[PDB]
Amino acid sequence: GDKLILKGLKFYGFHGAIAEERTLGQMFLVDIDAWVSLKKAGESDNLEDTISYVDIFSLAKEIVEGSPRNLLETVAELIASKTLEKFHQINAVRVKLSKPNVALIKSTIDYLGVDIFRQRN
Amino acid sequence: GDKLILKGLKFYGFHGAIAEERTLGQMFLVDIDAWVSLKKAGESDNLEDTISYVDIFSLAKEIVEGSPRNLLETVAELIASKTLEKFHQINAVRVKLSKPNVALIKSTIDYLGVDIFRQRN
Amino acid sequence: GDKLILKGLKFYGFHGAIAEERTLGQMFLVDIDAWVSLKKAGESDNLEDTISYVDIFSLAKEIVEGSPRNLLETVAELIASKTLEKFHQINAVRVKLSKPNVALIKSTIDYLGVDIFRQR
Amino acid sequence: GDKLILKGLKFYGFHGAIAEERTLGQMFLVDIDAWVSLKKAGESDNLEDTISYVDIFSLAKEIVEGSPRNLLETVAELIASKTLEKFHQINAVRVKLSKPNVALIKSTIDYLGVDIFRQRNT
Amino acid sequence: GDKLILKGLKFYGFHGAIAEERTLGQMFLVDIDAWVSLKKAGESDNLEDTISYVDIFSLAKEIVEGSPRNLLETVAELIASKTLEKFHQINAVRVKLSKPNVALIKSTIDYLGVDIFRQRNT
Amino acid sequence: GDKLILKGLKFYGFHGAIAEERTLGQMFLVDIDAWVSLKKAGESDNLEDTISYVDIFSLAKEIVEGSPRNLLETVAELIASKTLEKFHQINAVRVKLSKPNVALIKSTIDYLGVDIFRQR
Amino acid sequence: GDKLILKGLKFYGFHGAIAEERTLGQMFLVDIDAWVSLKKAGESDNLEDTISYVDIFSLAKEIVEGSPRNLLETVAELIASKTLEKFHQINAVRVKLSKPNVALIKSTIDYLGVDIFRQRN
Amino acid sequence: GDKLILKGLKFYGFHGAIAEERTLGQMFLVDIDAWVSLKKAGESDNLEDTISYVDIFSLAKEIVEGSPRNLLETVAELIASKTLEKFHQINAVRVKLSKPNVALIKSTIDYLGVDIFRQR
Ligand SMILES: Nc1nc2[nH]cnc2c(=O)[nH]1
Ligand SMILES: Nc1nc2[nH]cnc2c(=O)[nH]1
Ligand SMILES: Nc1nc2[nH]cnc2c(=O)[nH]1
Ligand SMILES: Nc1nc2[nH]cnc2c(=O)[nH]1
Ligand SMILES: Nc1nc2[nH]cnc2c(=O)[nH]1
Ligand SMILES: Nc1nc2[nH]cnc2c(=O)[nH]1
Ligand SMILES: Nc1nc2[nH]cnc2c(=O)[nH]1
Ligand SMILES: Nc1nc2[nH]cnc2c(=O)[nH]1
Repeated sequence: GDKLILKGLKFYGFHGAIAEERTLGQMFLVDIDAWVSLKKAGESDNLEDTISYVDIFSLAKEIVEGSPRNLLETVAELIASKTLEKFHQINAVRVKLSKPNVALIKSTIDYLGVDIFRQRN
Repeated sequence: GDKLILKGLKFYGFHGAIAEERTLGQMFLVDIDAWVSLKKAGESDNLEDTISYVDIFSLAKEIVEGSPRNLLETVAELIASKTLEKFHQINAVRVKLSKPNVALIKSTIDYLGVDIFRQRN
Repeated sequence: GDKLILKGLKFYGFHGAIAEERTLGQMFLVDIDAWVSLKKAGESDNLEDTISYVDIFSLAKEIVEGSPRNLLETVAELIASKTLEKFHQINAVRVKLSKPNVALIKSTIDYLGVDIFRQR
Repeated sequence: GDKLILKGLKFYGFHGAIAEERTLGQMFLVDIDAWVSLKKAGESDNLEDTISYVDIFSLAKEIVEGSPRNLLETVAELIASKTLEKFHQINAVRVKLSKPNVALIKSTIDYLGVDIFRQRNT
Repeated sequence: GDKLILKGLKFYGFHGAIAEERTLGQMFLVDIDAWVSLKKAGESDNLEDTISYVDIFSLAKEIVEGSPRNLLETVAELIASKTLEKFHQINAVRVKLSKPNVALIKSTIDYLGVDIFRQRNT
Repeated sequence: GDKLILKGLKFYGFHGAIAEERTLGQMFLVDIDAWVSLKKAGESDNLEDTISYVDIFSLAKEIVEGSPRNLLETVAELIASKTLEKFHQINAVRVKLSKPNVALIKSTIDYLGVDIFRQR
Repeated sequence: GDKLILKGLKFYGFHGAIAEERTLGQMFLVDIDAWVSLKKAGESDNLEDTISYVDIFSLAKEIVEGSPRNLLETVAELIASKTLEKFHQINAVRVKLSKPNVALIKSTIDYLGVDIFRQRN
Repeated sequence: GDKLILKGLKFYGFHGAIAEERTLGQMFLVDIDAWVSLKKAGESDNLEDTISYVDIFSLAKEIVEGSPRNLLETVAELIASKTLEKFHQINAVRVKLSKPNVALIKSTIDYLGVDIFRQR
């Protein structure tokens, strides 16, 4: 089906399992794929017929910059469940949350993270 | 099956919900996947046995740079419908229309956009 | 299941529908996913149990740099058929052939190309 | 299913069939996708309800930087096996191992490598 | 002489002549070079003997994201003058302020910007 | 002293020595450094006391996408002369014109081009 | 001016004033330019007529990954004085030490750092 | 003043002190800035009034892929020395020769190399 895409959202947060990460913070990367039929809106050109990717972006921002949690799993789940709950027309959502800079990892990487898929339950 | 790929097409355009957006304009990124059996052409080396990506390119350009619409959905929808309409050989099209620079977003992102798939009817 | 991956191969060739493209040539981008079981080789660690990706690399290179063809479809199709023919161990080949610099396109793009999948 | 992602891990190693490769060594790139349910940890926010991607990273680092083998196939296989062996919770694992720099090739490429998918079979 | 470096600072502001630019806003790219002797701080390992690049960062962030101006020149001028006014130890400052996304330009570019060098004249 | 910077300008043109290049064309990359005092404008905030970078952009754009020339030297010369001729306050101009995709070159490169400095 | 060039050296270390930085560590970027006449070596092809850039790299690596300091100024100063002290043929050194990931900065940057130049004596 | 620029040239060569480096080889990155007045050619649009950067590219390629040298300094010295000797119009040459992949270094860098300037 059709989908709204929010790619490479960069936000500063305070999530982490190491106590120090929760008071120092770091950058996070977020990809969000929201499944929704966009044909009605594509034929009417009326924003009310779709869901604004700005409201989905805003929701993601509030969560990532929110209260510090220990795991990316928790934050991604929050983003996913929050998105489905706030926007009833969304059928499913895929959230990829990552840390491009992992503390104590000495060598070079792109990022380490989680990748979850959630359908309307 | 097989597919013609048009990746990272950048076009300046005036689409947007905000009034000033339709005035100033901005850059839009387009990804197009045209589903069509390419075996015939690959075994004949005759351009007439396939769809020229140049023609798909120009059709997409004309749209994106055209009369301003409010939503990316409407623009991607036109590209899909018009592509299927003009090239009967194509069986289905996937269109990804995104804005690398979303007005008012103060944080870094790659892009925000829509992603639709349309089979021939 | 398993596969050998050749990503981002760059070769200068002379393919194209416009006559001048064929005499001037240009750069082409090649991606190849060769479907072949790799567990055997993964456990013996001997070369006889797999195919050299360097052999797959050379075959594509020779084709892309070979005789000029009008379409990318023809080149990709050649790579696919040639690969399956050259290595019986291969079960399927996915070939992506693109042009990062398309003549007469006056605006920025990643590339325009083809993407075929051919099973034995 | 949910999965843990380790993308673009860069490690120096000495694998290869050519003796000069085992002497000189080179950089290897690896992507790992660990299939594992993250719902429980997503609800508890307790690191114990999941598998630390740091642990997977360090197991992978140890393998690639370890005893030199002839083929990528073999190293990718060790990574998959040891991962499954060390982390019961993980249902499957996809490992992509590649060489950005293939010796003797005069032209530019991104990388040549392997892509395997493994689960605990009989 | 020595210098603190602030490279590729990205900020969202509303500078510009065009009316639509003032309301919509856009991203701005900023490089800052601050000429200042670092030998002392490099020997005492004391943050107070040098100028914290965070303070220089904050000053610039406040300018660029602050009150709207028609020209990058004006903004660049303000950053330079304010930096020199705030930290008497800096002897000179070079500011490079650019717009990576210039409205109404149909083709691609890296950016269009200004590059000024200002030395303490007071 | 101060200068207006136009970095990484991409324009499609038909310059070149090879007859095929003239027919097909290709992308060209342009960097322009214009030395001119920005203090006055920096204090007045009036676009009138400076040079619009869009004016420089347009001049170079009309040149590169224009009539085909043989050399990058010629095109770059046109840009520099035209810029100085149009804005006397410009003390000097530096023009970097390059070709990222050079015909017949098989290996990878960033680009080949010219880099001139012109004053009055 | 003839010189040896070490560009973009990435090393993990623990420098910084914040306690969390000292604990967690982070990536550091170093560029080193070593001015020395290379004409003799360029004509003799004798390593002895030049300075091995591997020894200068190795020296820098030990410093950045070594004993933690509060300031980048200090680390850079150490690399400079040590390089000049150990390799007498070096006429002057330029050290650019930077932090690509500055803690508690919510916006994007390339990096913040120091750039120092030190001549023999 | 003016100069011809050859940026980011990637050539495969076999230079190095370690024996294995000479048998295996590696990629080398070369930047070349050749100083030469381009004013005449810029006004005449005649290739003969300038030096073709394709020839400069060719020379450099020949040297980097030729007989192995122990040091980068030696290769860059030849590149400069040979360019000045083959093209009398060049007044000076700056050669940057680097190794993006240094054997046994496992920390990630951009490159290690040399940077020399040779005047007529
Ligand atoms: N899986 C997982 N592992 C971690 N190791 C350290 N932090 C995390 C996290 O958030 N998720
Ligand atoms: N989904 C969607 N959301 C928007 N929000 C603002 N503009 C758009 C648009 O074009 N599509
Ligand atoms: N599909 C396709 N279209 C082209 N248009 C010009 N050349 C080609 C080609 O090789 N394939
Ligand atoms: N498949 C495969 N082919 C190679 N050719 C050279 N080395 C290798 C390797 O490790 N795996
Ligand atoms: N030089 C300069 N030119 C412009 N043209 C439009 N806006 C500007 C600006 O801020 N500075
Ligand atoms: N110097 C120079 N050499 C070329 N060789 C082919 N075209 C050109 C050009 O425009 N300038
Ligand atoms: N100049 C400078 N400023 C800092 N601010 C916080 N840490 C540092 C440092 O190491 N150097
Ligand atoms: N300066 C320099 N140092 C090296 N160390 C190892 N090889 C080289 C070389 O070619 N030049």
